[PDB]
Amino acid sequence: LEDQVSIIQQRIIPNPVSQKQKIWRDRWNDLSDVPDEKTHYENTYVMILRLI
Amino acid sequence: KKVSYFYDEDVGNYHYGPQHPMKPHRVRMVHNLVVNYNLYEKLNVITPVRATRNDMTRCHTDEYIEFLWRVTPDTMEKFQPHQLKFNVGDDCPVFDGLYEFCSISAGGSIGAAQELNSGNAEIAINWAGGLHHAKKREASGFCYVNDIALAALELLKYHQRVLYIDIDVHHGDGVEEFFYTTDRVMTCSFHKFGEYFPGTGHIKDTGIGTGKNYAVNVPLRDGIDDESYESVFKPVISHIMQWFRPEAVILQCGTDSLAGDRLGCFNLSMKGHSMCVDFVKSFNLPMICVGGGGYTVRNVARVWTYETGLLAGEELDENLPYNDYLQYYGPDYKLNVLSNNMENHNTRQYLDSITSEIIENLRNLSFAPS
Amino acid sequence: MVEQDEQLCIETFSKFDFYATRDCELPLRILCDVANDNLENDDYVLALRDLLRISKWDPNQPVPAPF
Amino acid sequence: HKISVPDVLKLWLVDDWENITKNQQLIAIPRNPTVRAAIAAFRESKISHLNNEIDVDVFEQAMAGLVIYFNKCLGNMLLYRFERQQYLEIRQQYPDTEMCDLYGVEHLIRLFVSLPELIDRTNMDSQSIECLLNYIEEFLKYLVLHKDEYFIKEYQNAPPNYRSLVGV
Amino acid sequence: ALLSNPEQFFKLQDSLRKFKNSECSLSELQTIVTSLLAEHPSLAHEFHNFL
Ligand SMILES: [Zn+2]
Repeated sequence: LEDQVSIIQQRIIPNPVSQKQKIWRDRWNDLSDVPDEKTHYENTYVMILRLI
Repeated sequence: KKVSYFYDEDVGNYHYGPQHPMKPHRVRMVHNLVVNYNLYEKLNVITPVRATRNDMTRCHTDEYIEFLWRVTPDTMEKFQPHQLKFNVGDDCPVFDGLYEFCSISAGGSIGAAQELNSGNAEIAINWAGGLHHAKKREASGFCYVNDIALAALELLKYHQRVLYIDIDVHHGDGVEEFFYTTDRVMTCSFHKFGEYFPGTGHIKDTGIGTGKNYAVNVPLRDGIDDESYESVFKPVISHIMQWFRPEAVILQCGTDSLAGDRLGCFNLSMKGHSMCVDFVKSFNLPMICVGGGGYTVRNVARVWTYETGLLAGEELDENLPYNDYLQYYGPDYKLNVLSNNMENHNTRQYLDSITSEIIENLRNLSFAPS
Repeated sequence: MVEQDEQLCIETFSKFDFYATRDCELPLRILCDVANDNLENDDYVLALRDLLRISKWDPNQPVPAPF
Repeated sequence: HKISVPDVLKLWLVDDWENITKNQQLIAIPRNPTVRAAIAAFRESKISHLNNEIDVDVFEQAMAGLVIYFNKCLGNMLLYRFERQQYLEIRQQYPDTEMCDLYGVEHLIRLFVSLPELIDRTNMDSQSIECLLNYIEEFLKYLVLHKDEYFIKEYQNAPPNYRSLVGV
Repeated sequence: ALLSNPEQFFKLQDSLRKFKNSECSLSELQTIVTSLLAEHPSLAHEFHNFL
């Protein structure tokens, strides 16, 4: 699902009119410490290990 | 400007009941998104002329329409018996301005048909209409007057064959019953059969008399998606347009087949519900796009605005512009309706079987000696 | 049995291709240059049954107009 | 105290039970052969062959009892719960005519077949009982013979407004 | 769409040649159709449904 990752990221993108109306609440500020590996699959794998 | 857009600035102010699904407020939402997308210049805006009792008695009975003219939420208690005879009072509630709303919708539809006849337009849009559950002598399914049937009768004065395509999640029971015994109108309806509202719509209901093989019913199971709907919708409509070549199409763009609907059980997205409109527009036939179901107002507004833009030809932006209903649209503020998971149930074998049956029925109209 | 069947079929390749994949452009020939074959005339019967003629003269091969 | 109903009439009665109750089909109330008409036909046919004046008298008074009891009984123990709406509609439509002139043999035979349980509560003389019962037997035979003319051929579906009206 | 005679005469003759195999494997046919049908893009695009 590596390409679907970028598709969905493009799908969730701020709207300038909402930003100017001061109603846009970003979603990145809810995630906890996200790992920094090379591949999204590796990041999701580290998350699976954290759950385990 | 070959798209004639009908909208009466009052339609949004009629209220069904306390927590009812049908809300004429969606038409006002659509119109505001349009006027702020600036489609108001590329369209042609006509405030409709109200219908009359003589105009609605064409398809409905005189006693029924007289009751609809005389009823009132106060005198309902005295009019109780005729109510339970005419089905008005339980799920088609009697509210303020019932006759006025019915007149607005039916006038929109008849005006669309008259525009297509006079030739001033080739596409005629009316969202206030599309009530396809009304019958000859009783209301049903939040519907009171069959503006689709009135429009078809106005088209048949000049056109020899008329197609009616329903993509609402329910069966077009009223329109089918109206045109069940005629070959000048073919009614193709895609719907969810089983334990669902209308009950009618078996694959075997194919007409009687001269209208044998002129009702087409495509039953579908729970949770159809874009690809499956495409695979059942494009072949059937192409075969219909081949064997029964119509001169005018009436498309009920009902959006209760979307994803996340209070009463629907489908999984279409904005793209899967609009490829239908695109396929039908691609034949260069005069067409009336009428509204219909749709009980989640945010999805309804955005999908209908996109379809208006697609019929006009303009590709609207992806960000919703500033309108008076912005907060209604979620934490993203985009012109889109994504699908959910809701595991499908339509197997390829099922879809292929029903399609082959429909194709054989349509072919029998020209094989099969008389 | 499988071996013999496969042998026959894979020899009749290179003709299955020509007579089944170019089969969409020869109908175009016998439509454009209007040569009467059984299927053309059946298609014209199909168009007459769509238009619902009664007793007037058939217009022509290229001018029945469910265009 | 028992009767001899032919099997054709038994089959017809069960088919009518099913049609009226489960399949939602009714009978056209204004009949072409009237109850009075059939009563008169059977009366004439039997008197034309009767033997002595005492028998003539008892048969006449039996037929009179039959017609008066029908007219007094129909709307009380002869219809299903799916026909009371039709009954009141017919009473509103023709409030001057009478049931003996309105209904048909389809209900006369319900009366006939149900007569045993009624004579069960009634306890008049055995001679009168046996006379009346033999008369009912001969009447049932005559009806099942002349089936082609007295009985209706197809039932009628009740309309949606009628069904919403009854609702029972 | 082609009111003029020689255009549709040419298309008739060219399809005839392809049927009678007096021309190559779709190369000259595609070229001549796309040439004589080059002011009408809708038809140029609809011809591909027969390839
Ligand atoms: Zn619906």
